[PDB]
This record gives sequence, structure tokens and C-alpha cells, in this order.
Amino acid sequence: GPLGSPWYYGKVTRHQAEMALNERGHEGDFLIRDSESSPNDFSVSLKAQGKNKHFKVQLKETVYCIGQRKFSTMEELVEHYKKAPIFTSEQGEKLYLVKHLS
Amino acid sequence: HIYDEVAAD
Repeated sequence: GPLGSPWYYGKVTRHQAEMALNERGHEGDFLIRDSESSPNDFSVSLKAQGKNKHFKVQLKETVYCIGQRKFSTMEELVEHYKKAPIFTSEQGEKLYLVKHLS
Repeated sequence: HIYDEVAAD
């Protein structure tokens, strides 16, 4: 729900997010949506080859929590994963966030 | 709904 928060795409479901990413997205494009299975939290949905990825972001007492990392704002979370991988395979393929889907 | 693992840190 946040107004005045350009990081927030919308309250699209997982399947609706997959459709938008496949229809208009390029590798590295992503969107941030409410989580369907944990409604007070968020999901980062990433356009990736083969199968798109979805990552959990918990909002706990103002702090944005992803994996073992903590960020004061969603914007800083996004900036971190533009330069550090958000996903690494066991064979070394790394994925980064590039830009928000419009 | 299974979520993908975030890269280790």
C-alpha cells in the first residue's frame, strides 16, 4: 500500500506479476508487490531466464529484512542488490536487480 | 508458493 513510494509496483498476485514481467520485462527487471502468503510483507519478483524468481522481504519494526540482511528502507535494499547478487547458483550464475518495471 | 533463496551473506 505505500503512497509516495516509487519502489512499490502494486497489489498484483504472483501469477499477475509473472505475466507483467514476461510481457514487458527484460532480464533484471523486477517489481515489488505485496506478499500473497504473508500479507504484511513484500515480494521482489525478478525477470530471469527459464523461470522467474520471487524473494521474500519482511517488514519488521521499520526494518526491511531479506535473507540475513537488514535495510532501513526498501530503496536501500534495492540499491544493495543492484551491485551485489540477489541470487547465486551452485554453478556460479549470478542475478542482480537492474530496474523497476513500469 | 515457494520463495527462492537469497544469495548468502
